[PDB]
Amino acid sequence: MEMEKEFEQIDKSGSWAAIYQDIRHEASDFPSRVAKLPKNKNRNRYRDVSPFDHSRIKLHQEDNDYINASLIKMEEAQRSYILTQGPLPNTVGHFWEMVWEQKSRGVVMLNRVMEKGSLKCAQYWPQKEEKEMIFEDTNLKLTLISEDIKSYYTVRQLELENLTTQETREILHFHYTTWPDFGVPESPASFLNFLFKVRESGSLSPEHGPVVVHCSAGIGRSGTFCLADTCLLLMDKRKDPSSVDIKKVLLEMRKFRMGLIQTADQLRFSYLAVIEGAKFIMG
Ligand SMILES: Nc1cc(Cl)ccc1Nc1ccncc1
Repeated sequence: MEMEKEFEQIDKSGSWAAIYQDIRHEASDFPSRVAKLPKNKNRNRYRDVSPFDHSRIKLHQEDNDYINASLIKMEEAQRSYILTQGPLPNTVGHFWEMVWEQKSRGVVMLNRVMEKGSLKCAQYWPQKEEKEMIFEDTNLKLTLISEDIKSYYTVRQLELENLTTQETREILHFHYTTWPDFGVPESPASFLNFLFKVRESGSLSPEHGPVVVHCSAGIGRSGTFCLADTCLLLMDKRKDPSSVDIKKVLLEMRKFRMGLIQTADQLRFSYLAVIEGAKFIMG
């Protein structure tokens, strides 16, 4: 079926939970043996969220190459994304090592450091120009260059230096700051505006390594971001945009990381975002 009318048909019939459970039942199951080794327990935020072995990102280290991060490679859309958990106190250096080694231009953050009164990820970037951060375990330096605070999101320019080679690179930090502590946003308008700002920066384009995107577990909000982006790109590329099947795209993405889209409300919000986004692209 088309998307907008399949949408109204699920609303009128109130069957979002049943649709979402079908997706959970059909989703791929692949091994995640490296994630579950005992030496990696303190590298995982949640015991039930792990990268598959076949798609995990490897750190360029001979001691321990493990990080909780997955490469989502969308062949028809010609887009790749790295989805990862919010960094832990003991994995902030690994996180920036990955950004460096994978040649990423941008980092997309979809959570606040504290939500619901608890810490959802480490404070992993500097908040003042004159107070830079040094990660001694991975030999990297990170400096805040500039910050632009808007009503729904903040964009930061950062300098990452590899202290071993003295090479430097400019990294863009796109921070969506207004996702509610509970539920999903009422309108997709600010989320779509944010996605378009990331696109306009070049961070999603083939001349760079994959964008790094995270929330707290790296599957819920993060899944919503890449699902919406890929579906809108496919609608632009195909002769028949109504052929794009968001459930099929989500199941394809779940071949590369488990659990993408965590609730039926996030599924409905993803449909809403793609539907509204497809009108603005054209009007
Ligand atoms: N809207 C639309 C519908 C059909 Cl059937 C064919 C072409 C368009 N136009 C497009 C196509 C691809 N990308 C943008 C616009």
